[PDB]
Amino acid sequence: ARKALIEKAKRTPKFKVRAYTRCVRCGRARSVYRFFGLCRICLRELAHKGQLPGVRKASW
Amino acid sequence: GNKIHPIGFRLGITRDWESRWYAGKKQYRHLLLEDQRIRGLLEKELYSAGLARVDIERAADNVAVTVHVAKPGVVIGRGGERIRVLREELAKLTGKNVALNVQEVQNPNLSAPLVAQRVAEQIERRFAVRRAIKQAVQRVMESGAKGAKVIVSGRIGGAEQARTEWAAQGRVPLHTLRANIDYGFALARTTYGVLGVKAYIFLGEVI
Amino acid sequence: PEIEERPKKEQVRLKHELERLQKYLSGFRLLKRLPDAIFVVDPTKEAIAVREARKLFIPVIALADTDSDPDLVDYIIPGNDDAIRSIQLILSRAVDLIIQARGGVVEPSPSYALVQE
RNA sequence: AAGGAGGUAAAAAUGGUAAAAAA
RNA sequence: CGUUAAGCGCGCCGCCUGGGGAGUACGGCCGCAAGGCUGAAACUCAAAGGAAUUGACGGGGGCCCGCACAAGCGGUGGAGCAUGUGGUUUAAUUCGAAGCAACGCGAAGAACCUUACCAGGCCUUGACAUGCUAGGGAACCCGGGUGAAAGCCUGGGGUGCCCCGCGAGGGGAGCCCUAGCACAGGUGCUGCAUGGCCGUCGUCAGCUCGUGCCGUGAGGUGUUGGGUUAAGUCCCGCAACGAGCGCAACCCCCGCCGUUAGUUGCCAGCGGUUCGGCCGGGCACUCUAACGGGACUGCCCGCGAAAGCGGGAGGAAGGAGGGGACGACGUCUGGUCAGCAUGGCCCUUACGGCCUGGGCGACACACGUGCUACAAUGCCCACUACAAAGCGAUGCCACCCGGCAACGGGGAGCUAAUCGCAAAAAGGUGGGCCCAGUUCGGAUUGGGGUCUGCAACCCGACCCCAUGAAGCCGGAAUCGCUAGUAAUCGCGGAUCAGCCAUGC
Repeated sequence: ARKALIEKAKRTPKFKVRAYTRCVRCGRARSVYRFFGLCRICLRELAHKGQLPGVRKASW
Repeated sequence: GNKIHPIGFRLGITRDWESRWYAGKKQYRHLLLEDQRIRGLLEKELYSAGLARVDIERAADNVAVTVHVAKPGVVIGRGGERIRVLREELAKLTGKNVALNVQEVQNPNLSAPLVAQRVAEQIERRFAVRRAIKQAVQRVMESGAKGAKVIVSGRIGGAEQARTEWAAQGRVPLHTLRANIDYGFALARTTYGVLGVKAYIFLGEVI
Repeated sequence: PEIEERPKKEQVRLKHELERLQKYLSGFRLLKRLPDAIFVVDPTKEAIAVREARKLFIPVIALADTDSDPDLVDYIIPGNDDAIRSIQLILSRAVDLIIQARGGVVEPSPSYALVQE
């Protein structure tokens, strides 16, 4: 399932330990860099497309 | 293979952020959340006149949007009864002070997003791919540009083999910086598939 | 003042190319329009030259030694090309001849040193 | 040797992949 | 091809007339035979061809480069443990990726969640949005039965607003209920229908434009030739002269200097001191983090026609200074419909949805990446040392205390260059072991403890004390690495209740 899953956590159930992050610009939990509330592919699509402040195509 | 966004590499002094506002560490998320939502529902509505850039500023209620349209004419509406509803909803789903500002760019055949917009939309209306698109690169270098390239990838005419038909005219120095390039990809949707329209346009040195 | 401005190696290569056009287009930097006829030395090499001229309908004067065909040329000169003194006589004469059409008669000077040494 | 060339030398344990078909 | 004509002309002979049928049938002459000479047709296809151009290709070769080899230092295979994997198996052990280009890879935190897999309970105009018909409820605050939980049957409250009211009433809206409907939804198939996005050949040096010339032309040329470089980098040649994307350069980190600037640093320079930057003071020095300059074979000498090479210096900086992002034209129907969108095919009270359980961790083996090791250049306990970077608000958590500890109770400061994570470790400085399945190595093993979390059986990390296997330095083979690189040693962040992180 997918659609119902985002709704599952979107409404906080019983135990604190049943929440799991969600890429609200793609829709998944795997590798969602919680800082941004974005998955990794959603992350890169945002930063790349210039729609993300503070970043930098880092070159350190 | 890749190419990488010239953009996601032009963020030196050649591409200043689309969204300019500082954020708190915690805050960051919800801010960008509402932000991307703004651009989002804006996209569906204020497309009508070519939505290129979407300049964003935020200080503290400072929700300043500098919508680079293409021609704000039949889009602000008579007396601003259309700018009205949009700023309205903007306020409806932004718990702060909204702004509109229809800053269209002087010239059409510049800033590749709207270039590729018309481009893909020609195929969206089934039209001649190579003919009218070669006419598009044409129009670019017929405006005063320095290098235009339009890659169009996908199911042309159906026929299994999704070619990547490509045209160009004028220098496109993608490894350079000062030179400055504008990149824009339109998301072309054939009634029978999704082909990707993409465009680079060159400008010049010194700047 | 493109001196202190712009990188140094940039200057360097520009100096190289400088002497590209300098060395290679030394005399030629005023050769404007169609140059009437040719003149040209040992008719073979300068018949890659005479080739291009022959196409341009630019009458061929040139100077010839034993090996190279004459007929491709319209105004042919037979004689030696080997030694400096050949073209010394012939050219110097020719030069204060075109300047006989002019004026000056300046002392016939060049060669002579390198003519044998 | 710089080359093109005319005569005499060396040089491969293995295999079957079909095909209607796109620009 | 060209005085040995395939050139210009003349004499004569044989011979040609689509490929295939076929030099075959029949017939005639021929031969000991094998066979020959002669020499057709029906039928059948619309092509068979000659050269010459481009490029892929090649179990041809020549040149070129590279940890390819050599040359050295440490390793995988050998044993135990970790994770990934085949296979194996179960009710389910959920899919994806496959020579290099999959195998500590999606997975950057699978107990239930996650979750797509199974057995079972159950809902289904659906956990989600969208609108209509006809009906009722105001929204909405609580509670009882039941049950593993979702779900299920009821009970207390309840009566905000528009119009017309000191009266009665209905209709209308957010607002929930039920039938019906239009519908949602499906991590079901299809990456051989696709976008996008990575791979990869490969930082390999490659792909071409312009006028001119050569070629009937396709096209070649430029780009094939030599020295040289990391380089299609540069020079020389040269029927070409150049020009663009590639390489480089403009971008960042790192090394030298400067100017702004001084709550980091400091007697460096002064006063005092609880002598501990601790109290005033100061910007010198570190630092911080900004704006430039500085290196180009520029100088000097010997060689080469130059491109370059040798030697020396000036300088923090030599001949591309070290690194990083940077990755063409193109191939490969690579990888991905299980991140997303997505053309189509498809189940629609079931392939949809919830819940509780169970698996993703299973075991007769096999395999890649890995941690530890097998020991005295070592193991062990004590004292002192120098790190850099990245963190921390309902989090960082110094402090006393209880506990040998795991951690717990009271408790400071902290939107941080000022507070804490935090002890860097190896180094060094003392004492123990005395060459041994050893104070080695802890693999595994039992009786107990701490912590998170509803919950720690499957299936959590961590503590204790008793257990203490294999392992004597690994055959075929095979990997890494050219400078602060290898080898060794510690440190943080990501996501995360926790943690299987020996991973990155």
